[PDB]
Amino acid sequence: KVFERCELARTLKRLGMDGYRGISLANWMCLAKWESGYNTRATNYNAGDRSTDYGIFQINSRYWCNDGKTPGAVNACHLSCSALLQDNIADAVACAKRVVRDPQGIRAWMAWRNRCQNRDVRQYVQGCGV
Repeated sequence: KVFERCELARTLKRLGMDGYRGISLANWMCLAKWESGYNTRATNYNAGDRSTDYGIFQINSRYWCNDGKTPGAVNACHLSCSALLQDNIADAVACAKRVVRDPQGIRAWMAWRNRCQNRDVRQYVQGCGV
């Protein structure tokens, strides 16, 4: 599914994302926006290293989930990458939380650094009632 801005913001807040490891809701919203456009079906193959990005946060199969086809990958979230493709984002959110429990935090996703870091991100949650 493709979430509408405010619908996603409320869902994320309900799932415990606001301030998780000090990351504001607007940062998660900015990330989800730039990673997939709020699309839980989004997939991206990386021909250069044979891994795929799955879901709304485009979590990588080489490190976070298992798709069985990625060369010498790991499964930190201990989830099938298929779970990262459900309309229900609870599993994806749980994985995004695991990802930020590492030292880098939300800096783990390079697009966040490029499109979100040190910017005014209030616009992603304005009017949403969050």
